[PDB]
Amino acid sequence: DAELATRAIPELTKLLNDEDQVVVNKAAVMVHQLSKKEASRHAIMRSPQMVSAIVRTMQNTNDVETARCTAGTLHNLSHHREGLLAIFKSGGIPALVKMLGSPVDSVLFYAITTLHNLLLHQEGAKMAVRLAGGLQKMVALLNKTNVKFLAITTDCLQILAYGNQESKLIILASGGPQALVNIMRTYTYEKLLWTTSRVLKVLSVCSSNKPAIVEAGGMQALGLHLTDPSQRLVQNCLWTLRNLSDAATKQEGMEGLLGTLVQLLGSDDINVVTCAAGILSNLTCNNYKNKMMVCQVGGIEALVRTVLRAGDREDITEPAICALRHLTSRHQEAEMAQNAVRLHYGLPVVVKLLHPPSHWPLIKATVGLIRNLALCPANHAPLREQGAIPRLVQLLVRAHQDTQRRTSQFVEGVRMEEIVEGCTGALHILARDVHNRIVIRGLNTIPLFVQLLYSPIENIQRVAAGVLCELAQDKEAAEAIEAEGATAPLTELLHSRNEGVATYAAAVLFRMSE
Amino acid sequence: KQAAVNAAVQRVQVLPDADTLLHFATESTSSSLSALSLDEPFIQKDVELRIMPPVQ
Repeated sequence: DAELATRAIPELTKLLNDEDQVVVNKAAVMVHQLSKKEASRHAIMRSPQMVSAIVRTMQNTNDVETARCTAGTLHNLSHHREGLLAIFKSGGIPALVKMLGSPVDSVLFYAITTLHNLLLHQEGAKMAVRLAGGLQKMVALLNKTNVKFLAITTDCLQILAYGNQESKLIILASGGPQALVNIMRTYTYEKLLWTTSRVLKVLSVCSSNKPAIVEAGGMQALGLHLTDPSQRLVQNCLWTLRNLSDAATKQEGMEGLLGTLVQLLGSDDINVVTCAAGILSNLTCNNYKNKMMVCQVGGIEALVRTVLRAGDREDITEPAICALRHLTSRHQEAEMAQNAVRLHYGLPVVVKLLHPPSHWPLIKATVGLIRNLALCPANHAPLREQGAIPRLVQLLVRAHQDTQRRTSQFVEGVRMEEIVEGCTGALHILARDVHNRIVIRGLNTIPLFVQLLYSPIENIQRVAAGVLCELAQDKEAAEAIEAEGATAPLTELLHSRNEGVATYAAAVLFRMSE
Repeated sequence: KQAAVNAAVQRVQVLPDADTLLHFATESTSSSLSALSLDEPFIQKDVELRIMPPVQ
């Protein structure tokens, strides 16, 4: 066998290089029968001349019975390292890519299994399949019906697409997203769905593939599997949906996905909750219809429960609080959402997040949520009782003092100028309640508010003149604003570009005398 | 200007809110795919292949 077949191997190489393509066909059937046996499979594999003859036959053949027998030999050899190296050295890859264009099932089945083993275990195979144009051929085969075949073909796409921009673009250019979305909303085979979600996960980070998966109905299609038993599928759909979410802001027909994610916030799995909170904040972004729907499926309670459960974990807390901030402004159900946070015992935890160990991006988000909650008059007193005002004043002063030493950048990704605008803006709305105004004034914040009228930032001038405007409705307070030399800058801010700053500037000037 | 009109110009004016998107880009963070139903015997892959992780 290692002695008997080693002398019969150069004989079959001569028979494969023959001029009569009837003798070549008989020889290919012989090499095929020998690849079945372990001893003689190793003999075909060990000789480069023999493998290059099998590869040469395959890409030049017109006969179908020879095509399967030759691709079947390469399939048998691909289970071995020396076989894989032989197929590679002899130009088996451009030959196998050509075979992905045949109508015969057995041939495709042999060619994709061989190419898969090559992509997985042979170095340099990935680049060779790309240069050969195998991706266009592979995506074109996603119209097939055999589930196991589709699972291998989809895995080939994952291996090729991972970390390679060019290959992601070819998949896109060749109808990839649509073909992949079709698979998710059709097949039940777990190994296919999981492998398909992995390709979609890889494609979702590409700036051009991302809006194409969305328009293919990808959000809704991935949404169909979030209730599946296997956690690997649920998790891959979630990571994909999370990557896609910042480009699905304008997508309609999202009722189901939104409702399922709200349900997912209650799971004991840390990664599911983190993703579901992240998807909800992005899908709640500037889309009034999504905002209205999340409030109607018990989203506010779910998000308050999520923040309570999370504690110091900002991976969950930041998107959850951002989702709440979006749900509490600019829509018909904002008023309901503002009350719901209170009714579901959310105010104590929201105020707690303004204090350390919470980092700057979370604090900025929480301040904006409090600004929004303060629009509801029924939240004016409970927010005061949780100690929101002294902390907002503390955040404002320290942030302003950092802007003063940096007069003569970013801290944790946030400018201190943003904390000044945010906190002064939250106090501006809180200042609508009479008791809140006494508290704000009692904190010796009027001298600071006057200093904030001189800032080069228009938005800080707007909120500063705004808080002074609400404070000035009470005569004792208006007199204190006048005694601080506020008359001069407010008269200068009357000539401003923004009509909002000028109105507030005029209102304080009026309220200080009449 | 009167007190009822001055308090009205202030009321007509509104304060907005900006909804910022969070940018996530996660592409990387067991049990083999089952082989295709073909007319070939079961050939086991070399140990070096099924023990070692795929080429990155």
